[PDB]
Amino acid sequence: ASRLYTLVLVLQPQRVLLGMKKRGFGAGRWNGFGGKVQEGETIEDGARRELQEESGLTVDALHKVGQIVFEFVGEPELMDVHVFCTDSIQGTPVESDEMRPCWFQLDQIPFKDMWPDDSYWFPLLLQKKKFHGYFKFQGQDTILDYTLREVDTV
Ligand SMILES: CNc1cc(N2CCOCC2)nc(N)n1
Repeated sequence: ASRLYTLVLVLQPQRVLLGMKKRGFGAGRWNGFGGKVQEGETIEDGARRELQEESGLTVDALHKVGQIVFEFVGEPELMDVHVFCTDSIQGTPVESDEMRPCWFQLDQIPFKDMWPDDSYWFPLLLQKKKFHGYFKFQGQDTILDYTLREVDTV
């Protein structure tokens, strides 16, 4: 049993866009933009929708860069997160009720205030490598097990 999620990182040559989640799941942490995939939309449609809802941004093209599966102890559904990246965006990021966006220089990524798994796979993202990851969480702070490998096809 799994549920589809999206995560979108706007990565430009010297900077990456992150949003500070202000309520709900993962509140109080920086992350890319995204969320649940709905019935009746493709995964990529969902990524675009969440990007627009959370930042006002639209994009020309989204590129598949990763897939990460999360298990939370005691929770029946696995989280199947499809991770996308893009360089060219359309518009200027604006704050939503969900997210407060900011640009970060690539050597100033706030890992201590991000999901812990990001510390493991974000470098691969910045190095433009495609990846498959798995992280087992107890609660929201503790990684119990994980696997991470580069792949050819996401
Ligand atoms: C559990 N560690 C997570 C979860 C997550 N999510 C973003 C998309 O919605 C599903 C949860 N994003 C990151 N970077 N790490």
